[PDB]
Amino acid sequence: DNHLSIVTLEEAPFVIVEDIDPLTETCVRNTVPCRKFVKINNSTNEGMNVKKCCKGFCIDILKKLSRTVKFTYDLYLVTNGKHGKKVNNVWNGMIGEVVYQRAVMAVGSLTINEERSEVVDFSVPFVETGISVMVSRGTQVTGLSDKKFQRPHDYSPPFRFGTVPNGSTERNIRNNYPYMHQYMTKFNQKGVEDALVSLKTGKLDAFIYDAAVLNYKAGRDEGCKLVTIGSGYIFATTGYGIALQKGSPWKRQIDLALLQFVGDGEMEELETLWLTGIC
Amino acid sequence: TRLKIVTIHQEPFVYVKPTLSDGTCKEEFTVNGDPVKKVICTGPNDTSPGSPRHTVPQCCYGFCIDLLIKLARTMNFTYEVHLVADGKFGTQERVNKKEWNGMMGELLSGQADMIVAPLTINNERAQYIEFSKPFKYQGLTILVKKGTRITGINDPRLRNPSDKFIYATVKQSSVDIYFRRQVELSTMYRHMEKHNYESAAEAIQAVRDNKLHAFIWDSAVLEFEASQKCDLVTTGELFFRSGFGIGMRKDSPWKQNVSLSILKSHENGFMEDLDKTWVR
Ligand SMILES: Cc1sc2nc(COc3ccc(F)cc3)cc(=O)n2c1[C@@H]1C[C@H]1CO
Ligand SMILES: N[C@@H](CCC(=O)O)C(=O)O
Repeated sequence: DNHLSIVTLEEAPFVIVEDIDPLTETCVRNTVPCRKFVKINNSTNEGMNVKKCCKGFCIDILKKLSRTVKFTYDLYLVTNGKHGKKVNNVWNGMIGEVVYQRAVMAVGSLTINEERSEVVDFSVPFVETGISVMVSRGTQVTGLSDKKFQRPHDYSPPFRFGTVPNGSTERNIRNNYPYMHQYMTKFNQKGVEDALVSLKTGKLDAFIYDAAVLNYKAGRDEGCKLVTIGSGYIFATTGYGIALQKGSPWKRQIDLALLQFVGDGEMEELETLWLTGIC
Repeated sequence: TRLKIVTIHQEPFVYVKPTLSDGTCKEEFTVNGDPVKKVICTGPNDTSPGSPRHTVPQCCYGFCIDLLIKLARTMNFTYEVHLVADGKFGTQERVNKKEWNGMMGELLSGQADMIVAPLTINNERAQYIEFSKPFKYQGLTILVKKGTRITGINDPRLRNPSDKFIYATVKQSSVDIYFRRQVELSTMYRHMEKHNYESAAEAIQAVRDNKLHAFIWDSAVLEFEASQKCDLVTTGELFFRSGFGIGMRKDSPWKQNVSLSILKSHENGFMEDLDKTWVR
């Protein structure tokens, strides 16, 4: 029983989604097959699996795992939410797919946190992450404890900052800074791309989000204008981890293989391949 | 019941001082006016290799001791701390059999129930023990006496050595495991195995006494040492990145709650508080 149902989610450069070849109708080069359930309409539950192609840093990690740990897989893209949120005590997203046994594992830009760890097991971290703050170069903010964030209405006009809600970053803010949280929600960004445009055009002063993605975005920013505060400072340091079901038989070999890739330089090679930038 | 904790001397994660005449620990305070939490930690004094080890109560404090106290309060366990008898972190050495030394050996033999130290998570050790999620991410860097001009890991004095420029690490440590395992570093490993030190403190001292030209070790330790001893500096950034975790036997009934508590401490800023108090 080594053919594994695996869930993922697009988030460049960790997981990038492409249309399947026009001539071949197959996935070529550094890509793997990944399916996405797409609804026929909104008056039906009927839908179809669209054959897509997946690549990126987490996909090269999956390719290495599949080969070392000796398993084959049916990779699919989550459609019920994103990374993972507990809604009315029910987990949706990649976490939910694992919790409710639709996937043996979740591979992607998935943040290890305490509440997720109570319902799934996480492998060893394969990428360092946590929370970073993106700003226009030279913006004077000390960190998450800056009074501009903690007590925003103590400033005229108040500092404008948001996150992409429903992920590990919003959860942390909610749990740690209740005033900052309720204030920020009017600045909720639909995604990273909307947030970068809002920052670049002066509609937002700071963007609080996943450190690994923000470091990537800063390194590729046109004109190197958008930066992370501090020397790429990280609050509540954590990592991306592979989510597995509680008591998973696969965890042991996945942890050892990941640590093997770390020690070998294989992990450093993927970082050079997918995560380095000009800034 | 009462967990046996093993640790190692390693500033600034674990400071080790003699007790006062009455067997208590000197009352100290941070510049922040807060009391320094100290624990009695038994261990040998005469560190001479191949010599008898006379165990005496000593005083233990630091990043890892504050971390132990938090874990013990959260999970509601009592404990007793001792310093690793051979003064080593731990490697698997060939005897037909293979054996773990240092804290690794003590954990596997039952002399300790938990390792609470700057213990590097690597494949070799994870094969035999349970590591918690990391409490610190750091890496490897090189320590030199100010005025020594090395570029880093790719310097010709390191890659193509001679007895003119002596470089080393700590014996029976994860850094030793790292250089031995990676064939690309065998030239370095062969030079290092002729000059490796018993402890990080002896190696840091040897760099000061111009007896060691470069010390390859943990950045969390070397950067703290550079910031305190202005005559020593690190060269370059990190050439490898590694994390520290809590060590337990694979059967430990504390392993899930240890990781959950470490995640809780990272998420609520407790771990960052410890970093500010002891490191930055
Ligand atoms: C590779 C990476 S990336 C990476 N990032 C971190 C950063 O800190 C944490 C802390 C808690 C957590 F839940 C996840 C990460 C630690 C670490 O050790 N690593 C690692 C080595 C391999 C893993 C060993 O634990
Ligand atoms: N990586 C995050 C998503 C982005 C964020 O919330 O920072 C997660 O797994 O929830």
